[PDB]
Amino acid sequence: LILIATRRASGDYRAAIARHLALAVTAAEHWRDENACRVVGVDLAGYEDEKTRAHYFREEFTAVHRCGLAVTVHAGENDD
Amino acid sequence: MLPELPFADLATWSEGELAWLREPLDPRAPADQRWVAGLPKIELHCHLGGFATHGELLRRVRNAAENPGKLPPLEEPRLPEGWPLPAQPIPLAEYMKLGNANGTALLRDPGCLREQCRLLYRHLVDQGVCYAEVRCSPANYAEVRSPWDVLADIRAAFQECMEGARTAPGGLPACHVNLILIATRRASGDYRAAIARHLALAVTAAEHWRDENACRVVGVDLAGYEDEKTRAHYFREEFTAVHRCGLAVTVHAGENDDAEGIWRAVFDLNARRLGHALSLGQSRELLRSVADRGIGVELCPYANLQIKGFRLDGPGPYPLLDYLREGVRVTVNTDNIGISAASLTDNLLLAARLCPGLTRLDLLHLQRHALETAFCTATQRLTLLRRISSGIPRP
Amino acid sequence: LPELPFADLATWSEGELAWLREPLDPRAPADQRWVAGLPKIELHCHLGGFATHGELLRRVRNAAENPGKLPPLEEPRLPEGWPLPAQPIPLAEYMKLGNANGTALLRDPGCLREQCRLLYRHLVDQGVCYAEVRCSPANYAEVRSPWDVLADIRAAFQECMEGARTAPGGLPACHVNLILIATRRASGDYRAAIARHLALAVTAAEHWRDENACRVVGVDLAGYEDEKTRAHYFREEFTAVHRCGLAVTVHAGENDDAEGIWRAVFDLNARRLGHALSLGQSRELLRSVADRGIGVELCPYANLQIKGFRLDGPGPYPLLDYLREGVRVTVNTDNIGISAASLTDNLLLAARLCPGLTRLDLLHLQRHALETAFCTATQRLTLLRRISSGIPRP
Repeated sequence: LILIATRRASGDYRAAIARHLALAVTAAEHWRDENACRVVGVDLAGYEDEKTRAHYFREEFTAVHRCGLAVTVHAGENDD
Repeated sequence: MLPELPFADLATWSEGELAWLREPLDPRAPADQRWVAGLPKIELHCHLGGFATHGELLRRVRNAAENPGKLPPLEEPRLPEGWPLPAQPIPLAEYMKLGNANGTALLRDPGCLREQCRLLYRHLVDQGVCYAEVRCSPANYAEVRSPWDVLADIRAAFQECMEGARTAPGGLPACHVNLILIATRRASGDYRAAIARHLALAVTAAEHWRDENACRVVGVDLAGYEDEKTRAHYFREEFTAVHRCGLAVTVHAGENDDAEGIWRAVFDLNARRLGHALSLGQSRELLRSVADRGIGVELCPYANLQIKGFRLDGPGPYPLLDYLREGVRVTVNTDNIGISAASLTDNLLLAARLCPGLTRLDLLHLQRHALETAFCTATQRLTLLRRISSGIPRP
Repeated sequence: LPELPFADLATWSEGELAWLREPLDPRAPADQRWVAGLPKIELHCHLGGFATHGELLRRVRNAAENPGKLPPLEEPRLPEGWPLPAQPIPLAEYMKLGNANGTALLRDPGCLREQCRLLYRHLVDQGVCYAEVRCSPANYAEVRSPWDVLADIRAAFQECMEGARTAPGGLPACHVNLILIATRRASGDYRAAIARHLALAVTAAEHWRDENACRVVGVDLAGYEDEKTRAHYFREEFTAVHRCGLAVTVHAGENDDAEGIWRAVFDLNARRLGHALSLGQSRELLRSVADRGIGVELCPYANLQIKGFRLDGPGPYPLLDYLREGVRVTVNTDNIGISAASLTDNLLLAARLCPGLTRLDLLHLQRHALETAFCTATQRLTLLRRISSGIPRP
């Protein structure tokens, strides 16, 4: 399994995405059975806000990477 | 005729016992001791790993392990000479060592873990406390089951205790206990990962249990004194995530004071309830801000007496009265019942002795300050206020 | 019978409490006389919007110290039925209204002295016990320094309470404080104004350090939307100011939604919010605010005049909803002159914005101001004893 960021901004990114990250790392730590379905990573999706993006960026990356979960990234409408 | 009082005199009492609250509380004779025991007290600083540390209490939990003999044998680390109210302060590291019998080593099997928190509720209801926030570290208990498994086990056990004793006035709720996840302690070479794992565990748990009135995790308390001292230099981003979702940060200072760090801890981390912030007089402006902006200062007199001398009845004097005089909302708590070998009722009675001058009415303020500093929804806090607005015995 | 906010309320007999738990008719003459004597306290004023028409303006207009350049008397024509207007008016028109004073005649040092001292006498006969009038010295300064303006503003209040407030215990008249409100868009970069505004406030708080005298406490960081991001961009500055003893408030006002509330409550550590009549629709955000204890400032007449709420049955006024969950929300008047309504008018009107407002709710709404006021701990207890003197019955 892999968990995706929630749309329909409510709490914008901080409230919506932190729970998504917190759910993943808790679930990844819940099932260590290598021969069983378990959470293996996340993606970021929801992005493109004001200059506070880096603060959200530096927060989202740090927590997951310290744990060591895999990270994917989706590309929005514009693929600059 | 009546003064302001904490909660409007609970629809008044007679002139006879108005003066009774005025005189200082001397912890002598049954009359004084019996009254506090009947109070509906409230604590906010209690560790689950600091219970049943010695005596028969240890025996009951030890023999209730689901796997009968797997755990290390019986041993009770001897308490120092007159350990309740000792004559010589001891370092914190040794004090933490008095609980090797009951803790990480013992609470490994759900059979004993359920039992350990089984009689905590019995002890709390026996103490007359209505609202408590037992601290726990599920990360310390992880061999085959997840840390989430342990936390779910603890929550279910309290509900079993909470539903078994579904009594007392109101909606018959008896005593309500919440959970505060206290760090990871064991930093086996990877501390930043552990604190990241721990913080996100609460966020998932808090969202998992959003029910109206039942046991649920209400906040975290990072004890950041990391390998590089200040961990908030990197933990500022992590603390922001958990703070936005909900929960309450109740960082406890404890070691080495560092009022300069407290400034950094109180504001940047947006802490809501400081811990053993014993020394604040030398930082006059810091105390005023904490006095003005509502931030609780949890206190544990027995633990402070066991860690610091304080020379009760002739470090300086105990700052509880001074903190109360200035107006900062401070609370009396228990820390570890088993390690300190003292109940909460002992804590309050001993609190007066540490500072000659605590009137019989100040303890009401201590219970008052506990209510506002409690991590609970406002709807239930009013009900807690109503319970406090009664159930207190007129002498 | 059960617990209730103040202490002397429980002293009342059961007959009074029957009059307590019932909805108050604003049109009832007995009710109007009741709240008039009620020792209420208010938070959200604007000083500059004190006098706008009538004898109040002429009182300060002729009180100038050198009238050779005072602008003429083009008193703006207020809309028909201006208290309870026909339909909502834009904020820009609202601010434009009352242009007669502000940066028109307060620039005169003598004229400003009358304007502020006249406001104080408008308070004592209004029953207000404690006030936190908000001033913008940078606006009222062309040749003299802004610090001089704040020096005169503080001194005039002090002298207006040096003798009037004998302070023999229970009668220090009405004790007032000052909140440095951010100045509007001056001709130039607003970043310098914001920096100077905070710099002016910080040194002011440490210049009048006593408690009995009027002192500067508080500063807001709200204005427009480009400046709203600018303040968030320079959020490191807000860290310094509120560590010096200056509690920061935020005037959410327009386009507050959730981000503005989220930013204010956490990034800037705001201890009180301005017009924030949108907390209800986000549910969880309102739940978060209630637990934190952040105060909410709601001034009904301004909220009715600009937003429009069709009182006596834009959605419903959130007053009962706010008091239900428990967010500490208070009543205010915004600026007295523009709304042309005193405190007592606002209190009574709040009862008819929406069906409800029992007397306990009105006292609870009164108490939240005491809880979220920027006074010190000793001052707060002094108020609480003093506030516990409300009119019990006819």
